[PDB]
Amino acid sequence: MRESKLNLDWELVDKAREAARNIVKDTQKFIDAHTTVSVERTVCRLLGIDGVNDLGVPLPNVVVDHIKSKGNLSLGAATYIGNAMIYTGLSPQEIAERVAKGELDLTSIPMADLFEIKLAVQDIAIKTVEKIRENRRKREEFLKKYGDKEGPLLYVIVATGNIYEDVVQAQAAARQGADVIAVIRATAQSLLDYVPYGPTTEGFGGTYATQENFRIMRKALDEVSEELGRYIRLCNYASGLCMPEIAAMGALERLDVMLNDALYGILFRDINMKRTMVDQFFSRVINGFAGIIINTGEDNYLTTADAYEKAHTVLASQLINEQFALIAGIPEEQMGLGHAFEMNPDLRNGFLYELAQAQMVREIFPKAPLKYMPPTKYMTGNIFKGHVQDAMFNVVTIMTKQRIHLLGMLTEAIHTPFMSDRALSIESAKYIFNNMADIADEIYFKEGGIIQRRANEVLKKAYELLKEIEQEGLFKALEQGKFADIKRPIDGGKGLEGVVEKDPNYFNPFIDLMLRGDRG
Amino acid sequence: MRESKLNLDWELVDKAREAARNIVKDTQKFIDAHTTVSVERTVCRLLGIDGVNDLGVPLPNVVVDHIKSKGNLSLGAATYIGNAMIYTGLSPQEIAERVAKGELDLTSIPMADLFEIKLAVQDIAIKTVEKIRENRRKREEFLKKYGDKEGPLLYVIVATGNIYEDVVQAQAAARQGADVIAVIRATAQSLLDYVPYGPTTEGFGGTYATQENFRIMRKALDEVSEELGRYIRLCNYASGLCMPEIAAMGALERLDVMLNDALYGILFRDINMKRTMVDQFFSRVINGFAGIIINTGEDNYLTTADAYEKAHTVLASQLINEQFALIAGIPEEQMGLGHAFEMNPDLRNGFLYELAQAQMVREIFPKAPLKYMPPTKYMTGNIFKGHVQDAMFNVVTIMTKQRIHLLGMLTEAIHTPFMSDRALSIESAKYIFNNMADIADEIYFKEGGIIQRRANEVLKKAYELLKEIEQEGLFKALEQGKFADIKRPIDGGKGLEGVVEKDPNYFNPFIDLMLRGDRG
Amino acid sequence: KQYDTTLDLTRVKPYGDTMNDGKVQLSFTLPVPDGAKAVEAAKQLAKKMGLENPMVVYHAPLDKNFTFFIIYGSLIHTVDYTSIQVQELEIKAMSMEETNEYIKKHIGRKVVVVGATTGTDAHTVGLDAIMNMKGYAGHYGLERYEMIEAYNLGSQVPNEEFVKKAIEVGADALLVSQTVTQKDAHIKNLTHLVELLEAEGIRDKVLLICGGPRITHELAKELGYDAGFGPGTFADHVATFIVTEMVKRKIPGLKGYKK
Amino acid sequence: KQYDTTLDLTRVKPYGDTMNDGKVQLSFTLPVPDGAKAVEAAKQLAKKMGLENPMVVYHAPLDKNFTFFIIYGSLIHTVDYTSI
Ligand code: B12
Ligand SMILES: Cc1ncc(COP(=O)(O)O)c(/C=N/CCSC[C@H](N)C(=O)O)c1O
Ligand SMILES: C[C@H]1O[C@@H](n2cnc3c(N)ncnc32)[C@H](O)[C@@H]1O
Repeated sequence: MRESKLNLDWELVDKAREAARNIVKDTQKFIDAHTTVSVERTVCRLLGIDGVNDLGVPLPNVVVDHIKSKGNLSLGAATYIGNAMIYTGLSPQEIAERVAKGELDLTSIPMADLFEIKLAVQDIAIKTVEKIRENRRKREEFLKKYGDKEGPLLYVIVATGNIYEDVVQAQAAARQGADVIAVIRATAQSLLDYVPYGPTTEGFGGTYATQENFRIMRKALDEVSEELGRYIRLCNYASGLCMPEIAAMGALERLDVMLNDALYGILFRDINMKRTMVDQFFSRVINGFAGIIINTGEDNYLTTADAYEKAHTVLASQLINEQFALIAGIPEEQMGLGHAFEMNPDLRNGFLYELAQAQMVREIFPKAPLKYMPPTKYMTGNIFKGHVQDAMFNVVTIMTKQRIHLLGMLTEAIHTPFMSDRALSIESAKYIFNNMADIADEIYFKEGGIIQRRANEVLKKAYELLKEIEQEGLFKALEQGKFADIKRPIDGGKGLEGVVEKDPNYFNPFIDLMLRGDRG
Repeated sequence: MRESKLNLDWELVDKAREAARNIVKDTQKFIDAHTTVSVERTVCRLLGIDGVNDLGVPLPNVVVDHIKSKGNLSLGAATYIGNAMIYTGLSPQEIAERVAKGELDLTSIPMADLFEIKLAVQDIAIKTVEKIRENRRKREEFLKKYGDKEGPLLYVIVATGNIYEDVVQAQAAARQGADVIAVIRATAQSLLDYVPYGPTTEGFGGTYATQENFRIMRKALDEVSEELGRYIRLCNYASGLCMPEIAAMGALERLDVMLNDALYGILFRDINMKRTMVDQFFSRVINGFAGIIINTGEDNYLTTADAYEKAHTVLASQLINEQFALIAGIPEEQMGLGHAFEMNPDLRNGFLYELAQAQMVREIFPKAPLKYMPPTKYMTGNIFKGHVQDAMFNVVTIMTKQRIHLLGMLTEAIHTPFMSDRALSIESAKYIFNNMADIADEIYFKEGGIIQRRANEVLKKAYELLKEIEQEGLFKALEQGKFADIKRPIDGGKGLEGVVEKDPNYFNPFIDLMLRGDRG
Repeated sequence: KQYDTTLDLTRVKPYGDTMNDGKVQLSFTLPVPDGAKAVEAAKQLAKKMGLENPMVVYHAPLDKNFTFFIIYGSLIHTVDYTSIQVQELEIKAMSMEETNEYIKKHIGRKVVVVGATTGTDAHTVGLDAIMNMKGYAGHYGLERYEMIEAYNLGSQVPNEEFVKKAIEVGADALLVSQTVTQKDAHIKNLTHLVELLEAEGIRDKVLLICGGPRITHELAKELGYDAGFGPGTFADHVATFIVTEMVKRKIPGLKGYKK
Repeated sequence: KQYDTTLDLTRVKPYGDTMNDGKVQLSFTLPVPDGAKAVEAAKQLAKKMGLENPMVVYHAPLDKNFTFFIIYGSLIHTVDYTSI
């Protein structure tokens, strides 16, 4: 029988897992029969189309807009791109340039037999798949050469808004004990319907997620890894109206982690749920093939709801996300399900409750590289008590073996970190992780104590919520505001105009390649 | 039942306790056959003699010096005082005043029958003993009225040097949350061979231990405790050349806590060993009768030695101090044996070793109000990491159930605490004690783990050290520098001239009254 | 000591452990490599700041060209606590029933409030605390007020949408949520909103309230807003200020008075 | 945000997130009761200490007559690193 410290009810965990599986079946029934414009633009990007036109709009945008307005986008961009390839005989990028300049019209060319179009596109599809596979191989080779950590991976964020100062401070933090570098994205990029072009020296609240920024930061981190002798990871966010596009860009530029969750988009950016689900399927397929670790965002639920009353919502969401990822083909080793140390610091025995919850999460998902994130809601202007709270956060991280550790900052409630705040956070985390290096294997828990009872209570509540959500359906459950206590209409939000219905002859070469190449 | 979290070897603990008992018996053989001038001065003070002469010399000093120079102090100051009382009919204070003025000569008075002298002296000894018992009853009544705490007691220090500023700071700290206030003593008073008279307005590094200062501090703390609705304890230091006198003054003024340890003086102050032992016996008798909690200074060993190598030394010292206290009549509930959290922060698994040692100490002394003290050796100017280290120290305190808790400050290595530093320390201690309140009842330890093996190792090393000390003798071992890597010779140090040998007709009523009082 | 002094409220200076020692703490990074020159530069900077006789208690290198310092020192400057003119944010709040009675007695009609987190900002926790009828730490929001019709437009609201909705619903006061000053886009967004309202000509007919975790009344008045609210604000303060200001300056409002 | 973003060794000033922002931190106690007037006094003291737009992030009572402050703000002053 599975080993546990909380004497968990494993039959209840199995029932909760089955309920989440059936929820995902019901939701995937719809996702299979639809696609969005971002998926088509991602297909265009994968086929080799890139660059910008005179007005500054990317060429994938131009091609997809042309196909949508003049023709039938339910056939997919691959059909028309391949047909133009047969007709003119050029490469997809040249066709996109011709369309942008106005010298060609894809929807007026006679349509060839679909079999020939598939044969025309297959070669470029295979080339792109092989490029992504070679990137995965290179990442594995780096990790094998330098060796991999056994304890938590320190995780810092750089957000100055200038790509080059981001490079400088990312190298500075990597030279310190940082293991994963995340470049928080510019505010109001999730709302855009296009991915900018080129490197950006400007940004409010963060940096724009562009392919050239990815390349620059990857080069910088590779150099620093050669210097330090250990591998420094690169992280970005695949949220927004262009989720699969950023997923593909990261897969091509060899990012090692990626924040891929649709519920965050729906609940905190007000994007339509159908759009986000259909984007999320393809982006997770790409991330699973590329070897990227997908990080979910259940930490954000607690900043809106109550952490003690609505703790089971995080577990239910984690099980649903696990099942989504499994359907997309992602293995457990790439499922960085996230939770946070987010109770009231004035709650008696709050540490025992957080410890019980973290251990329960560590026990239900034994293989996952679970992510633990700092306290944010109850952080005040006292930098010293904030340092103490972060110390307790690290204590819980080391006592219950969390794989990824998002370092909290001395001055969360004030501003984005300075250099010195990050240095102090890294130093404290290293101290606590060295002193209690082997406390997880020593401390056990009283049978029938506060910790075991808390864990079983949260598990039972999560199972009941999962049964409820299964009865209604995921979209209805979101409508009634059960996650984060945010009610979202089914047909509201941004981007519902980008959703389209698949034709009976819809063609997307990459799904089969990325789902069967990884399996055989 | 002897229930243990560390699977201790109770037979080994019993053998170590027996070895400590035998060592203390051997040492006591010598103590019972000698008395010091400080003991005679304490007897004179307890009879009623107090004040100063024209030259500022305290009156007890003048009286004892007179009997020593002109008469034979081996009989005891009580014999001469009683003889003078019978001959002249004056009270002890008037007799001492006459002796100081030169109008009377104790040695010129013919010696009367010892029976009448004993009766006359006991007439006043009974009154003084009754007053001390009244103070004990008063302390218990305050504790019952306000109710007693269940968690650790916060312990802070005030070192302004002026009594009134000390009162202000102590009241402010008690309002902030301190449960015990200790007024650090003026530097270089332990070498002094008298106790000043009256209040002191200036001192270097602390405040003098005088009866008037005790009275003023007690008044201030009583008022603040009535204001706050809980009891604020008062602590002060007895060790020195005038140890028994300060012990008696604290007993008269209703001090709740008192640091009473001979080995500290012997090692870190170069006071002769015989003098300190003889002083300590009577001072501990007085403290035990008065109901004062006596603390021991095993923290000081680690600052001059290595914590990992020399923990058995601390445990053996604690067992010897326990046996000394037991022979002095102090019950287990008044034996505040001390230890410190002084391991290297760069040591891997250091927290596990600290936890194992703390739990072993908590287990070998199940009834003592143990004292846990902060890290001081490995502090620096990084106040933030200092705060983190203090937080870990508090974590250990709460997880092992240490009764008294000497708060550490983030500015330990820089200066004496500001008001804001004390406020921050108290706030952190409160937070950690509230969050992890019932963690002691929950977390167990893995059988055979690191913690259990560390505890057993330290226990066996302490047993071997105690066997060595039993074979050699306490004085020789002190000469060999076994306890703090400091070698003090037997016949060296300050105060050897004050030691005396008891005459066969030596008389001291207070010893009998205070030893037989507790037995009803 | 011979020349120690007592407290003087006209010359208050910091308090480390004595009444007028004036000891201060400060930390900062310097873009220079560690060494004795870095310590001397930090000491000279501290002396120029005002801290006479500084003492660097800590210094370590964050990078090859950056050092982080901690300094304690005795200050020279003194502030006069008796003549301080404070800021204009002093306000006390009436109860909900008192607010309803005041609105009924003086204005005679319901007060309409429109609130949003305009711009690209996404946070809505503070504005939901102020507006949402659930309340915040026991203080019920504006929506609950019987004589107040409060609309919650959410976040990421463009300024044009905000002004258009305010005109459509006949708003008497508008509320704007922002964040700490280290966010520098809040100033530009607030200025743009004020310019939009001035162009529309509705500025004089409505009140303007801007708040956030570190917005202040002085900045709000500098921008041109009618008030500014920071941490610790509750719905009763806002309701009291709106009603009192509306009666004092007799805001006509847009209720049934579309542009 | 600052006009100058390139390091000059004749005018080195504190560093926050950008080169010349000059962000500093400082904590102190004041013998005045906690309140709005105390916050204004702390701000005025910091401003005369040489900090532009000081921003009190914390303020708490230690006793009935003492308040503890934490302040952040840019620094006007610059020091020549070459001439030292
Ligand atoms: C919750 C939170 C979030 C949530 C919000 C969820 C939601 N739907 O509302 C989410 C996940 C969206 C989030 C995201 C981000 N956030 Co945020 N977040 C926080 C957090 C933890 C709490 C803020 C909060 O609302 N506090 C609770 C409320 C009740 O307090 P309040 O704001 O003070 O409100 C009171 C008063 O100010 C006043 N009041 C407030 N508004 C108003 C308005 C009026 C008119 C009036 C009269 C009064 C008033 O009354 C209220 C009740 O007393 C803080 C950290 C912290 N501990 O402060 C960071 C924080 C505010 N966020 C920050 C940032 C940078 C972001 C991002 C923009 C970064 C990015 N990715 O680009 C993102 C993206 C969001 C975006 N697009 O704008 C920074 C801002 C610092 C700065 N730069 O100046 C902070 C400080 C964290 C940090 N240091 O890194 N965040
Ligand atoms: C799941 C997921 N996916 C994508 C994004 C990117 O966001 P976006 O680019 O789409 O706008 C996020 C962002 N989370 C920001 C929280 S940080 C606030 C915190 N309380 C603090 O104190 O700092 C995310 O969680
Ligand atoms: C923005 C990135 O950092 C995380 N993020 C930043 N700080 C916090 C916090 N204290 N609590 C929760 N999430 C946070 C997000 O989950 C994402 O990974």
